[PDB]
Amino acid sequence: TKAGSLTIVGTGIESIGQMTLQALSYIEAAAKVFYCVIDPATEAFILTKNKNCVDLYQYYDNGKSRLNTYTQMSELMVREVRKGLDVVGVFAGHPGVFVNPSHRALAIAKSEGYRARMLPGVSAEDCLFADLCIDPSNPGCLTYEASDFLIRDRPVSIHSHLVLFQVGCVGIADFNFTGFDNNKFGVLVDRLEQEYGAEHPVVHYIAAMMPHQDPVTDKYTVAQLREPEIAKRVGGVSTFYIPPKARKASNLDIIRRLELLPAGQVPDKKARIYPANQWEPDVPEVEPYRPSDQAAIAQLADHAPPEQYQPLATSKAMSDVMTKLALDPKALADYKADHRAFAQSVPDLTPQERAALELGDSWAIRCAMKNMPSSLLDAARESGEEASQNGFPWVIVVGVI
Amino acid sequence: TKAGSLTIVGTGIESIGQMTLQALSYIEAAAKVFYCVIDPATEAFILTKNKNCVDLYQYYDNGKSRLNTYTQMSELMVREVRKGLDVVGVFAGHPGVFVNPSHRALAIAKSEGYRARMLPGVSAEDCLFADLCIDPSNPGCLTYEASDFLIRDRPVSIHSHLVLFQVGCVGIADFNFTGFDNNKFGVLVDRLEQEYGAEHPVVHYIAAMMPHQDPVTDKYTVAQLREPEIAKRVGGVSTFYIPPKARKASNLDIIRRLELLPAGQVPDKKARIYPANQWEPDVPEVEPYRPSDQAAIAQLADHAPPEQYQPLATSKAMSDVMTKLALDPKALADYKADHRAFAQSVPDLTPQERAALELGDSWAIRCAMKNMPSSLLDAARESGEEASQNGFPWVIVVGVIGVI
Ligand SMILES: C[S@@+](CC[C@H](N)C(=O)[O-])C[C@H]1O[C@@H](n2cnc3c(N)ncnc32)[C@H](O)[C@@H]1O
Ligand SMILES: C[S@@+](CC[C@H](N)C(=O)[O-])C[C@H]1O[C@@H](n2cnc3c(N)ncnc32)[C@H](O)[C@@H]1O
Repeated sequence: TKAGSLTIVGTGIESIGQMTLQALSYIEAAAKVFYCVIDPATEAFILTKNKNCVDLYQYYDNGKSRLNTYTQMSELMVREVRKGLDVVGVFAGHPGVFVNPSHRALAIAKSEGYRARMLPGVSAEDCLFADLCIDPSNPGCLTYEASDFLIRDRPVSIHSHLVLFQVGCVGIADFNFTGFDNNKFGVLVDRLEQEYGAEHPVVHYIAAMMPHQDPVTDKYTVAQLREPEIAKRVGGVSTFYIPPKARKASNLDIIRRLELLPAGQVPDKKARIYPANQWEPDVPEVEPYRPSDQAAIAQLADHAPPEQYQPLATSKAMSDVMTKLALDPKALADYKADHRAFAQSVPDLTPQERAALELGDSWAIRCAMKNMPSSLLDAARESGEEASQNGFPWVIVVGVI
Repeated sequence: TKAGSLTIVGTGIESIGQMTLQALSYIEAAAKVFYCVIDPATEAFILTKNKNCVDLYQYYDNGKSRLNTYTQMSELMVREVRKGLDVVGVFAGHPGVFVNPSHRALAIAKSEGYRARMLPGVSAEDCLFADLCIDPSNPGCLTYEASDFLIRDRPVSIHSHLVLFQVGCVGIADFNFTGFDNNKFGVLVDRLEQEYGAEHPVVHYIAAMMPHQDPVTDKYTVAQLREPEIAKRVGGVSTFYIPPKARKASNLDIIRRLELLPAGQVPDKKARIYPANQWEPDVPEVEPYRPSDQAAIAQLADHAPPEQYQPLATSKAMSDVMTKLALDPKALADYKADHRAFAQSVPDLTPQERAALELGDSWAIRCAMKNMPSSLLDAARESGEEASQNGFPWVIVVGVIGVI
């Protein structure tokens, strides 16, 4: 309903490959691209994909306040939005994770009535989970900016994951082309010593930024971070992962109210699902092949799909259109403008496929692309009111479930 | 050296478009693909990219324990790894975020001496930050699985973001094709009432799973979650976001030790950097264009890049090879095996480009791809240290920083 749009997208952390297909598609479709990325291969890639790019990094300077820079970056984007253009902003990682100017620009554009969207990307924390072989679900995850962690005295949980961004320049972090002096690093180490003890592990993590490099996953004690040669390794792309120090016990009241007792008691609080977190101090070895695991594996020989399983049964024409809607922003905009008129223009759809697309309905799309068996709908009819998507994947964190 | 590998990748949350370029490239290059995705368009897309796919979802069944299913899913992948094949596992979102079988399979493969890697993807939490317009950095973020949150009595912080996954089946969540019965949801609501009060907002979040659908971003009070017509909207793809109830003050000792002085007038604890979190209750309106913002904008007219700014200055041949290494897993494997032989096979590189690639050094690559000015290297050489990457982007969360 008004000309002009702002879409902010991420590149991910590792050069080129961690960009999403949709982020690429918006970069190619844009009238104007504004980017801020440290990696030159990623910068070069972006410039091959759009003819009208501006490097936002040129608005930093020595002794020029970051906030003034962020104001300038956002204003450069919003000015093009105001002139009626489809503008794309590009930042490293996930563009809304530990980033100032993306949020500012989107809020401004939205407040003046323009279309404004952030697209998610792969963050440094996403990379951390992948490279350290941890899951934030087990046993929960606290994530802070290191200076904020200190200044606001943010609480830690010794029973959960802790991730600290921006450990490489605690306190004042004035822009400087020839680098930070992390002269207040000891204030962070002090806090870590108070919370965890001098012998507790801290993992220095740096995701590889090129496809070929290995990640830095260096474990140190809190005490070792005081050594000058170790402290010097922590720079502007360093993140700290602090593993839990202990395992939290279960709450008897909740166990009862959730009916997890079979007139009997749960797994011991250290009776872990394989694999254990390898960074956790004094982590005991967990057996991957218990008798129950071996029995489950034995059943694979006799396995067939359950009668309620819904095999995919689609067509080239339908997969092509669903792919086009995900990868062509213009096609998506058109479809959202008028489901019918779009659905009518698509070649080679069956009547069901056309109808489902026209209708705007997840269930219709599912039926069009999956063979739904009688035993599923008979069970969905005999119990309840109407059928929908069910049978969800689900992480088990507590041993009982 | 040992034959066989396992790479586990994500699809992201929204159909197709949230898969990474590298996830796609590994799916295409794999000898065998094992996938577990709910979205049929994503399943169809995967099947068009590799000829040898297996749907892991078929190993679920009614009243069959999920742990047994996960054991089976892992074992199917690891069997093909032990046979010396390049195997790819595909799960929704980020394949290591709230997922059991990926971690099991990788840990087994790795313990038996096979190459094993997880590639990150876009999670439902990444989607949540983007759709709710929040930054986990401001003012920190706590993330839990809902049943674990309750059973282990995990702490909340009323001053930070809280994100809860799997709110649609609190407690026993046995597999059922016709869906969960969320009859213990009240146990979660009681906990939220105790921690936050009955009138505090909870945001029911469901990311759009078709490119065209819109996100669900519905704000309710904790009390409203007890209404049957509201509680029934919560399902298997629901996540809750609970915004902070208050702003935390600064610590005077830390202010001093970090030298964020003088006078005793740091920014007030509610003096926010624009924009404010719109979900936070009684959030005061923040001014986007303060006098200093207007002055910064006035300087745009006379702006030129500083002396130390490094323009990109590369070639078609160099951007091509760097792109190939990011997008072609075979090409990358060759390059890592022998930098020199790979770099000498590459057509049309200049001597420096060739040389930088032979070395495998971030800094050599940067010099080959950017024009480094004298002002920058004269500053590095005056220090007595070789130049490296500096001038990092940095989020400002504490308002005192940025005022200095
Ligand atoms: C201003 S933030 C930007 C984060 C980015 N938007 C993201 O999605 O992660 C900079 C901080 O992110 C983290 N970071 C950036 N690159 C990284 C890397 N290669 N490895 C580990 N952490 C990184 C560090 O904590 C760094 O100080
Ligand atoms: C087994 S987990 C898997 C998460 C996935 N690996 C990821 O990266 O987010 C399932 C939970 O993820 C969250 N989730 C999955 N799809 C979602 C969506 N479309 N919107 C919001 N949350 C979602 C919900 O909390 C759901 O209960």
